[PDB]
Amino acid sequence: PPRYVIGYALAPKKQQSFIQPSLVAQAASRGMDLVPVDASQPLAEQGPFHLLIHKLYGDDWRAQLVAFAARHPAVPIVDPPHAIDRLHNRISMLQVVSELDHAQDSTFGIPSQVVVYDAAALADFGLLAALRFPLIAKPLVADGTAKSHKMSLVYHREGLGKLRPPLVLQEFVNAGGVIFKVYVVGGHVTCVKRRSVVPPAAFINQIAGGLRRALGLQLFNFDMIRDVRAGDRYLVIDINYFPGYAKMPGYETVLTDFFWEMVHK
Amino acid sequence: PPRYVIGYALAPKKQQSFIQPSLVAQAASRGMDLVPVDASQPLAEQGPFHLLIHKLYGDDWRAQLVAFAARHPAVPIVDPPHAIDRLHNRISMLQVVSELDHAQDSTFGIPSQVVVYDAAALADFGLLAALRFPLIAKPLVADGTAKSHKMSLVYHREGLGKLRPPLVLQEFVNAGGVIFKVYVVGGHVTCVKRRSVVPPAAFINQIAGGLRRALGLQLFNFDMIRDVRAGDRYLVIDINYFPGYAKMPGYETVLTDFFWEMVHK
Ligand SMILES: [Cl-]
Ligand SMILES: [Cl-]
Repeated sequence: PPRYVIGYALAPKKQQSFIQPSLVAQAASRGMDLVPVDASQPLAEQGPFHLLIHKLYGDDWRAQLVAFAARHPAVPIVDPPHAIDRLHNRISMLQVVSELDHAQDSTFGIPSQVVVYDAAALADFGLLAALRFPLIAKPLVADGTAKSHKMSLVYHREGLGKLRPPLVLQEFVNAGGVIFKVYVVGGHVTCVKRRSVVPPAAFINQIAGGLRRALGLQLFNFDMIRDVRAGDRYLVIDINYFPGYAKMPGYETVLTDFFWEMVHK
Repeated sequence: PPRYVIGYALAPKKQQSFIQPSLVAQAASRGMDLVPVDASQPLAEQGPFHLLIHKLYGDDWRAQLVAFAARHPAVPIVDPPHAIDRLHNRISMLQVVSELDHAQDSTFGIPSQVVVYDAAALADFGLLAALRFPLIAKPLVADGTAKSHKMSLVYHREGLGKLRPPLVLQEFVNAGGVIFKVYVVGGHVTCVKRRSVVPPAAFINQIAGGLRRALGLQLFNFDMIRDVRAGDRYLVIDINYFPGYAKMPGYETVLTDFFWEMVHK
């Protein structure tokens, strides 16, 4: 029978966490060879691939991925670098979340955001003094490789001024102090609690489904909070591409099942 | 001597305004043939081009532009669809403006912004009631083809609620009521007043230069206001790709000189 190459272009820290012996074995056992993409050697040179999965951020990388995609159209890229660019600026990410609102008993919003570009505005922008604390403060442009590119919590206006713009802030007072981190692989969903009353599974699936159509992304997760004013309403606060699946257990089986689905696309 | 094809892929309304007999003649007179890209026929089929200029918005168009760019690397695209995607969401546009702050007597900022994604937030988001009027209210995602995608002015909170989210708001009280619309072609700058004390020409050029490096765009304009609190400080409030050059007079000469510069790149 035939064998399926899965190319993988990942940062070393991500290789260590994601490409684990248990993944490599299960995949190999089902006829799927996870093959590392030489970073020191153009993609178009590198061996034939039945699927390309990557999490690299460059105009350089982007360029090779586009060559390849026109060179090899039938070969799925997970995910296509167009789709991934939408999540890089923390305002654009929520724009794509806003696209599907058709999805019952529960409701989903995006929280309103404030973007502060310069230290001059952080001090002087009047609107900031009408903000409730705490605040989720994220830097505006993200990736997964640059350290500073994960969310943080601000209680005093003093603490806010000690931050490095550009940044995006949202209010965190309506959240009740709880965050659910939903993980998505194609049409599969996995969900986890976290402290800093669990949404109906059919609601999470509706949203996960929505985000997937809208995002055009196979591999992402999303954070939602309950709006505790109503007891039934939920907000999507973050969307990160290709998160730490290696955290949820049995990820190997989910990801191998997904790879199989992808190489019979 | 040799002749230079300039392909042009533009919406009909833009063709009418931009591709004028005076442009076609001057360009032809200098050996440069402006040739319309058949919208009903893939780019890769269409005749050889020494330069491609376009202002079309599609995943469809984007796809053909990328084929071409890998197919024909030495052929300049004005502008490359990566560079153009940065300006499409009105928060991402200011992120790219924030990149160069090295550019004396005068200073340039980005104004802080508020993004409201859902009607639910427009009504309920507390921070909005701490906003000064008037407001510049733009819809979040823009282009140049969809009508609703140009800025507007809000005086009452009533008027704000009658708007269609998603949208981005900035404060307009520090502006003194004046807007300068700077037009840029490669390394050339042209500037115009507008009512709704003129920045030093060396300041506008510094910014225009900065925006151009940062934006990676040959064809854009930017709106700046004076921050009237100081009498010397200026804010970049909008950046639109491939604006209405056909408005500034002698645009034909600027654009033909630029085309010549581009086909000797
Ligand atoms: Cl992982
Ligand atoms: Cl025009």
